[PDB]
Amino acid sequence: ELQEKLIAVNRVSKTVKGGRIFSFTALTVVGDGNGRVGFGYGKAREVPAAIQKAMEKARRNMINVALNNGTLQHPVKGVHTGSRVFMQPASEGTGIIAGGAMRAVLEVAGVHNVLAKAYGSTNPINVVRATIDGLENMNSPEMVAAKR
RNA sequence: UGAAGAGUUUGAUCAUGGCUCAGAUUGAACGCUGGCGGCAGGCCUAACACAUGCAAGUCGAACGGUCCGGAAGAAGCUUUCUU
Repeated sequence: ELQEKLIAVNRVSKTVKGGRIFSFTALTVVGDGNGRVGFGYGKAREVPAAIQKAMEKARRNMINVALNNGTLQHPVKGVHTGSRVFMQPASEGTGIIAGGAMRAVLEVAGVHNVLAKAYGSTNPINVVRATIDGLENMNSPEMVAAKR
């Protein structure tokens, strides 16, 4: 069934009036591997409490990547905040060559081969979004033909 | 078939910006730590000054002598001497 992947976890600390309250954050990637992905980022006092809460949010917000022979349709360049992400399809026998933040989202996405890179800001939280955003702008011939 | 950087300016944030960190190479070394074996390699600093040996000779089917070697003579032997 659905498969999860922990991108990264941050301690996170804020100076609240009365002392220091700690709240852990966590980036999770839920995906079956045949065309669906899900990014979640929830907070919690405990690490596991955030991990679980994150996976729940990731499964609530999923997208459908139109995979084609273990690859993507056309190249895309998503630009979230200061961060930037680019994607480019590649023939078989290539391998998911990209950042851990993107690869983890691509592996579960079902993508078998793809070339990518991060530009501008490289924030792990901003790159994942730019990644899922680019996976949305993705279109197929049937879509471009039907929508036209 | 080809592209994942990070740390440091704030009380905190973003932007700008310089510095800095692990990579490969160099006819080297010093500091402290030594067993062995293959292969490879050695003044990257004063073209600073240099002891000593060595770094080009070979031809007599070009021509007269000396040195080294062999053979044959005048002699009973030796000296000497000739071809």
